[PDB]
Amino acid sequence: NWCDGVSHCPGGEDENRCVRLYGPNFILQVYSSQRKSWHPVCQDDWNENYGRAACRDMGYKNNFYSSQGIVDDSGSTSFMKLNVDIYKKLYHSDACSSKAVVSLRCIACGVNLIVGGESALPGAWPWQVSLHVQNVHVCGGSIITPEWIVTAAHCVEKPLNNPWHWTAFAGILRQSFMFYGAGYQVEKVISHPNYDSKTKNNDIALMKLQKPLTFNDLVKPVCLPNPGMMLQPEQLCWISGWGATEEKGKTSEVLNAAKVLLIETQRCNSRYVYDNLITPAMICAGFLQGNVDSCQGDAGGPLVCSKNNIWWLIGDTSWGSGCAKAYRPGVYGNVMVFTDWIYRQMRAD
Amino acid sequence: DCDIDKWLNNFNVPSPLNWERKIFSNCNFNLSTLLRLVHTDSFSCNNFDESKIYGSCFKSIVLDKFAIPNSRRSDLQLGSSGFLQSSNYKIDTTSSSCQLYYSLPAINVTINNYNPSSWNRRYGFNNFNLSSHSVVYSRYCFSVNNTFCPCAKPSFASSCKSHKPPSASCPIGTNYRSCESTTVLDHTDWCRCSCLPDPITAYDPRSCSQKKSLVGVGEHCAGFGVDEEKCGVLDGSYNVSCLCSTDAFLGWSYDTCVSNNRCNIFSNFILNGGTTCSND
Ligand SMILES: *[C@@H]1O[C@H](CO)[C@@H](O[C@@H]2O[C@H](CO)[C@@H](O)[C@H](O)[C@H]2NC(C)=O)[C@H](O)[C@H]1NC(C)=O
Ligand SMILES: *[C@@H]1O[C@H](CO)[C@@H](O)[C@H](O)[C@H]1NC(C)=O
Ligand SMILES: *[C@@H]1O[C@H](CO)[C@@H](O)[C@H](O)[C@H]1NC(C)=O
Ligand SMILES: *[C@@H]1O[C@H](CO)[C@@H](O)[C@H](O)[C@H]1NC(C)=O
Repeated sequence: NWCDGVSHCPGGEDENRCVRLYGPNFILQVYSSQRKSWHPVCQDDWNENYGRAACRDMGYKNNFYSSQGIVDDSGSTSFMKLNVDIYKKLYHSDACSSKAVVSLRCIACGVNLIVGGESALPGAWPWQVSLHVQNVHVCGGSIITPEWIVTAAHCVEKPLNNPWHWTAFAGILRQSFMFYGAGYQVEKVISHPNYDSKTKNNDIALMKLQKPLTFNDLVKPVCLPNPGMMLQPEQLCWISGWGATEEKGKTSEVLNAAKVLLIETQRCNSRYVYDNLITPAMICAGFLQGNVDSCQGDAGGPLVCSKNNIWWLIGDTSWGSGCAKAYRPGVYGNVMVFTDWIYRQMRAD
Repeated sequence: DCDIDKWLNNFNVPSPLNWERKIFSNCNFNLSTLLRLVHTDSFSCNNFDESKIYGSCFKSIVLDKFAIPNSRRSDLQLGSSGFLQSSNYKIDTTSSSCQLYYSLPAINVTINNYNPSSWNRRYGFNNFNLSSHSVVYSRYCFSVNNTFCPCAKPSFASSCKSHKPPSASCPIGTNYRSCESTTVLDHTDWCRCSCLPDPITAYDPRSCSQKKSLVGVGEHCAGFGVDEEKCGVLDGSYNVSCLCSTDAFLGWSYDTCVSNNRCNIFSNFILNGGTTCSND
């Protein structure tokens, strides 16, 4: 009674999300109401036309990159075969002739060439966006699709909740070259409906451009995380932005980047770091010794991790205490959690 | 008449934490007798020929003795880096020395467990509440400056709303525990202090005033690390002295020296250079 094709729901929250990609290999899975679980789609009688159908229903509109078959690595026993919405064209089977599982990529992403870091090179972080208000850097963001940018919700609180205040600059490393009209205009700003301004819970927001970005050698998307990333307890990740290079400093002229490690929530919630302040929707990153971390002006900036040769968007700069201080790691929004919300908004457009 | 064997057979035997040294000079000795008056398990020499002891003369012979924990005899193998040879007594490798392993009857032997660290005693360390034949050894050693004090300033602590530290008065000449008041969202007087959670597993060793160190040749353990969250009292004042509780002292443990009803004892013989002749 989740994806049976029956609307019976005032918001349509269930029907809107029945198709997903799984793990680092973008395995296509569909939710079945009969068994109340996700099952991989097999490649027998599967083609690009079906792949495109699945992308559009996943909020990627008319974007499509590739579709091919892989050997299963999700550890599934039951697979769905192709016989309405794409998820309604599938039925359960024990074993499919092709024995190959559909791997679907709806967009080309995750490919490239702050305190305690160093100046970024051209093409090093193609997804970086500088978000200006009154032609002054306020926050950053990350490119996910040509017209969609991920940022933080605390950045866009009233009266900055009005889209016409914001312009986005991409492909530019230096603030001095972010000229008055060289950026893109934001048409709408959407903040998470359960955002808590006192605890900064669910601190995520999306911005949509009225003029889609043109992707090239310098400007590219970063991949949204799939369910089942299975990252290491101490994953090697990168942060970047135009924030201050020192506590109580001023905005940096050029994009800087630094390498950080992820920190387990179990440790962050201890009394000696952030006594029970870190929710499932939050990720810690940085070092417990300080030295390397984000700072003022990096809000909304991406936290990206490399796995399977792909750069994934794991989090976004949200809050912290001090600036690169001991026992006080930066805290990022957990994008892996908000991924379903993001798809619902990209699709409902 | 050096009388080394009487010193070795003295039933007041130190733990590795406070090993004792004695210097024998201007006297005669006989190794054959020495190794018969003590129940020797093993005797070997390092960078020195054992057979050359007989008939030779030395400027002086220096002996360092202590009880051996059952579980850590192997820690006394030269070149090892466990606990006994790195936090208690380091064995030299460049000097001519001989290592004597021997034992005394447990029924007579009494272990002297004493903490030689002045900064531990200064701030409330007393004695070891241990049973007979318990041998105390250090696992981690910490050194501090002459300005060290584990308690927060009463004036500082009085202003804390979250994570308020223990506080007390400190000895004249020392500094108070380093703490600061921060804000973590709507939390405004969130007090952040050093050596957390403790000096052994501290997340940031650079912020802590207690530095780890290893013992070199001829010196004892710098001292036990202190849990600064147990020193002084919560909501304290200048009317109370900065004293630590017994379970504030970390980085030490103990075992028994008992095999076949005997206590195993280590004695390192250092041959220096004389008149100290082995006319055996
Ligand atoms: C593939 O889809 C077709 C859709 O027509 C299924 O055929 C229908 O099956 C239902 C029973 O579930 C019958 O009541 C309809 O009358 C059938 N329609 C026709 C035209 O025969 C077909 O069973 C599906 N195949 C599988 C394996 O599920
Ligand atoms: C050792 O203890 C036994 C107890 O029976 C006693 O008879 C003996 O004299 C003691 N020897 C020494 C040197 O204390
Ligand atoms: C050990 O603790 C007991 C109390 O349980 C006390 O009576 C005894 O004297 C203590 N021993 C030493 C050596 O402090
Ligand atoms: C201890 O004293 C040394 C100087 O000998 C100084 O460099 C060091 O910073 C001091 N440490 C503390 C915690 O005061």
